[PDB]
Amino acid sequence: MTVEPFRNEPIETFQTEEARRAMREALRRVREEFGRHYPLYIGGEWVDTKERMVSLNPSAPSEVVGTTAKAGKAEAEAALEAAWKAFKTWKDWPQEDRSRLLLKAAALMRRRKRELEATLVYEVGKNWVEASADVAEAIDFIEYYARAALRYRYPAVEVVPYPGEDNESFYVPLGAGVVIAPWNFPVAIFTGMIVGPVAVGNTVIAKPAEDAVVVGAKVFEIFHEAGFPPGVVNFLPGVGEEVGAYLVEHPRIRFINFTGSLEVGLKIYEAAGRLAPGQTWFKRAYVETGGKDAIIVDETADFDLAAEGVVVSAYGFQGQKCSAASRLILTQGAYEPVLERVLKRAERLSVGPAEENPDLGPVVSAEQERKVLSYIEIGKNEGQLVLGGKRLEGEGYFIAPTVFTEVPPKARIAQEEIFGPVLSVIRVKDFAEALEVANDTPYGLTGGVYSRKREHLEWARREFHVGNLYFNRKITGALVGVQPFGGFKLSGTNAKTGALDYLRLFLEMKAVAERF
Amino acid sequence: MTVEPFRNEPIETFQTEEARRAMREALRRVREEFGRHYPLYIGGEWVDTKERMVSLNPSAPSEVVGTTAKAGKAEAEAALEAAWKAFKTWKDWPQEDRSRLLLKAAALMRRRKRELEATLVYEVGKNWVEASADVAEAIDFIEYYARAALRYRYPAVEVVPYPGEDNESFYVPLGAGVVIAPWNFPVAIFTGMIVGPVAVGNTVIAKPAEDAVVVGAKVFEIFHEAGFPPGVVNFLPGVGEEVGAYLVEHPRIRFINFTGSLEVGLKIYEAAGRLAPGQTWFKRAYVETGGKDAIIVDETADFDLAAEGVVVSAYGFQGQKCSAASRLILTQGAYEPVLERVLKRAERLSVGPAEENPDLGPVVSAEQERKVLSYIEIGKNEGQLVLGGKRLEGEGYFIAPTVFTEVPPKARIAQEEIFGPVLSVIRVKDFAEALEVANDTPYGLTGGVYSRKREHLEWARREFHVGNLYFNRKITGALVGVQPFGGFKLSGTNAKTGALDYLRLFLEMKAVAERF
Ligand SMILES: NC(=O)c1ccc[n+]([C@@H]2O[C@H](COP(=O)([O-])OP(=O)(O)OC[C@H]3O[C@@H](n4cnc5c(N)ncnc54)[C@H](OP(=O)(O)O)[C@@H]3O)[C@@H](O)[C@H]2O)c1
Ligand SMILES: NC(=O)c1ccc[n+]([C@@H]2O[C@H](COP(=O)([O-])OP(=O)(O)OC[C@H]3O[C@@H](n4cnc5c(N)ncnc54)[C@H](OP(=O)(O)O)[C@@H]3O)[C@@H](O)[C@H]2O)c1
Ligand code: NA
Ligand code: NA
Repeated sequence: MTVEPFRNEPIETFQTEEARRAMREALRRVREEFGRHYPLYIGGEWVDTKERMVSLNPSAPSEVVGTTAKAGKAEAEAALEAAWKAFKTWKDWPQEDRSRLLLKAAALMRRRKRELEATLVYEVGKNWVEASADVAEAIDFIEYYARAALRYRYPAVEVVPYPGEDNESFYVPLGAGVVIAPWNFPVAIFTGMIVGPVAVGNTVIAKPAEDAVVVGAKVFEIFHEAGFPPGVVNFLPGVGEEVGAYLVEHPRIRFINFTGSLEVGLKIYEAAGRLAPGQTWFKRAYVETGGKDAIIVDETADFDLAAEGVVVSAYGFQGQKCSAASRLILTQGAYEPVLERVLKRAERLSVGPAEENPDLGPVVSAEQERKVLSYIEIGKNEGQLVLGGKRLEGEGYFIAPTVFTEVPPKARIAQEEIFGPVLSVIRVKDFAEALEVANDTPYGLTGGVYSRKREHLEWARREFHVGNLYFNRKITGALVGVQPFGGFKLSGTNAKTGALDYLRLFLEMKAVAERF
Repeated sequence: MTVEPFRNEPIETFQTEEARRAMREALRRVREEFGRHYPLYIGGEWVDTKERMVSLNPSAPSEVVGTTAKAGKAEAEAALEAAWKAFKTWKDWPQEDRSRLLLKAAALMRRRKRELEATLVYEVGKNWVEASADVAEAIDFIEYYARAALRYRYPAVEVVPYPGEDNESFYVPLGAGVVIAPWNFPVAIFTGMIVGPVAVGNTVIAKPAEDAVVVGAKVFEIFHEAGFPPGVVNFLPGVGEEVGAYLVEHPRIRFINFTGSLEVGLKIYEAAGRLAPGQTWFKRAYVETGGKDAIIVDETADFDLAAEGVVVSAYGFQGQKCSAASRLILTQGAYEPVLERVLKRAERLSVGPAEENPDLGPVVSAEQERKVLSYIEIGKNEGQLVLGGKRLEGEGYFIAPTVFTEVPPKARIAQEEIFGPVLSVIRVKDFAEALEVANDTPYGLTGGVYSRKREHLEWARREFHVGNLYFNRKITGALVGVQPFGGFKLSGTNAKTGALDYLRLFLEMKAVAERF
């Protein structure tokens, strides 16, 4: 295989008339398609069920974007049999052949980009640029992992020679595993978690989040068209606590690739440590969980630059990002200048139906709305509400950009992942205290520093204990290949997506010696 | 750091008069020191306790070879404090400085080779060459990991650049962890499991097996003389199910590096999956467990070569190896010729006090003797006893080389790890059936094939599902660097010792971007 060097898929900003025209048509066609039903995909065929999953439009929840079939235990078993049967032959494909299949899937995804973006807009309430970033990231995972997999090809291991012998060490895939995905990046993360393991010869049963089952099905339409052999990838929309747990706990599941809440991640990691009756291996579980991410600004920073980056990081996709700035830690000299600029910028943000390309669409569901509003009530008794803090008028789940200030570092709203448009501002004396506060949470995912002082930046490089750290720019939107993505502490197992190391997680090593 | 390319430490054969003289001298020195008491080693100092552990000579169990202090929970806590305190600064050492420390420790160990070998002879009943192989492997781990660690040095990660930014990804060590070690390779595996994590900036609390506490203490004498900073390595002889479990379950233990039985490995892996109260990370646990390792011989093999390799593999160190051939799978054409040669060779093996350099010393303990004799009784009900199966005369735990034939593939003696000098012989139709029988255990550690048929060897390369596979040679004695060592299935987590990949297990990755 020889292809062009990897480059990231450009993120569309929709500033040209051509881009706006294409997006309007894609939005119109997706809207006109509301109510479509998508079956399961098992062993190379679409398989329907009696029960269904319903996906609502969070900007107008009386509108059904689509429905899917619903996987229970029988369908989970059928998918297991298909995946294990497929693994037996898929594992023996030359890596070049598997990588070409990924490249075909990326080309098909790229040709369906506007459609997939438009589906994100309606199904999970992304504005147009957030939708474009999500799809571009998905394409990047396929392109990146296709190339990275070749770096592991037979026989890839560097060993010490021995007289009179051939010593050959090589990687082999693990088997059939389950991928359990979140609603907040339901094209990007769903795709990445599936194609990485599959690229190197594993087979996958994929369980999309309930709120994002339609866009999950469209990704599977791409996989089917690309021509992955029957059983290699399987699509099981259903209830995580039911069919997801069933697969996690199953003796015949080899690995679990999970991205989602800390609460669920803890249950999955604990279950994966157990030997199910008849199980004949130690399960691998990769769990990438939440964050309570901070941006620190000190008195040497460009305050206008900082305020812009904070607003982007805090409120992009309504704060529903594992990478979102939910804490703003300001040294004494930075406090007033930065807070005033952040408030001025944030009060200008538009909120409305995602199709309108507002600054913020709705949060994803009634239950998410309930949780975010609950945390706002908690926050009112912990810090000082200085902006927003209300549901807005309308059927859609619209919440105003919200700011609390003078927040105690140990307050619930300064410790717990709210996953909505809610920023907690913490005032500290100096940079040392800023780092102490930044580090003092159970999490360790993303972080940022705005500062012109070299010594503060390099100190943070050494001591701001997060897996993805950014200086003088936004802390969201890690690019595949550029910024290996994954955290420390209770932000998960540090499985770095979009990095060469990711694929090693889905391989084991054999060493074979022949004495001549 | 520029040192000579890695080479394996030569294993002494004692064919010269000088080597034999040097060994006799070392045996004399070691036994003159049987009265010695060895304290714990915590925070850079030897620390004694009220209670003690006693180590016996398995060739003469009324003879005490030494005593050590005994770590309980309070000592575990003191070691944890020391290890975390040391981690704060040890993690910041330049890799070159840490690697030099390892190389110093290797040089000190090499200078004490005969002393350590003699200690293995008396404490765990290794004959001379088994003892020399163990010490040489220990030296190899130190030399190999010192060099391999430099491959991870700041900033090691290959990333995709982005305009107007520096993007820098690099590895950092995890923290303080616990190493829990077996008695069968109590210099080699004890050393490897400690120095691998330590090389890249972790700190370690090491819990030697009860039967091998004296030689573990001597390894710590080397670490102390080498000058590891206080708290970087700590020595806690004690009861696995007490102080070992305490550390495994502790919220402040970052990782667990374990080699031992499947029974214990299962408990450790399960515990490691749980969030202990106040714990702030997902624990990493590496567990390398037992094997039920087979050698296949087909009718095309050199039967004399096969018989010699089978006897070495089955009976080296009394079969007390995770890699030992405990199953001999013979195709119909190979059955009589190979079995007759194996019996003729095995019946000529000497058994006696390890210091006399017999073919077999004693098994390690009264408990091991009881286990092995119990499996012999089970075997009598499952297969045909054709050689040995008896305790031999003397206080020492001497058991005769044992062979059962016509053993059903699903018999307990064909499935369960006996860890003694007991070989189960299984007759099969052809090579296909040989592979089916080879694969049909819960384990997947080592395996071998004797055959001249290229198609059978290459078939086995693809389908004999063990981590370490050997053609036309013994299946024990994996060399550091040459044969990455670790298994599949219930043989553990595939942490490949003596391989570049090993050190990655003890690192996490940070990605830091600066937008200029
Ligand atoms: N670290 C990262 O890279 C990363 C990336 C994106 C998101 N996240 C995190 O994900 C969270 C938001 O996503 P979410 O609300 O979808 O998370 P979630 O509630 O944890 O659900 C994630 C997935 O797990 C399933 N699930 C729920 N309970 C389960 C169980 N007991 N066993 C097996 N599966 C189960 C869900 O199914 P249902 O939909 O049927 O409930 C869904 O598919 C946030 O905490 C965010 O920080 C982390
Ligand atoms: N896969 C490999 O690379 C490899 C290599 C060598 C040996 N082994 C395996 O090791 C086994 C023989 O070694 P062994 O008899 O020393 O194994 P073991 O009985 O499992 O003991 C291993 C270590 O674990 C400790 N331990 C026992 N129970 C514990 C618990 N509940 N929690 C934490 N630690 C605990 C022991 O302490 P105590 O001494 O106080 O009981 C000892 O230090 C065989 O199965 C062999 O195959 C595997
Ligand atoms: Na929806
Ligand atoms: Na002993």
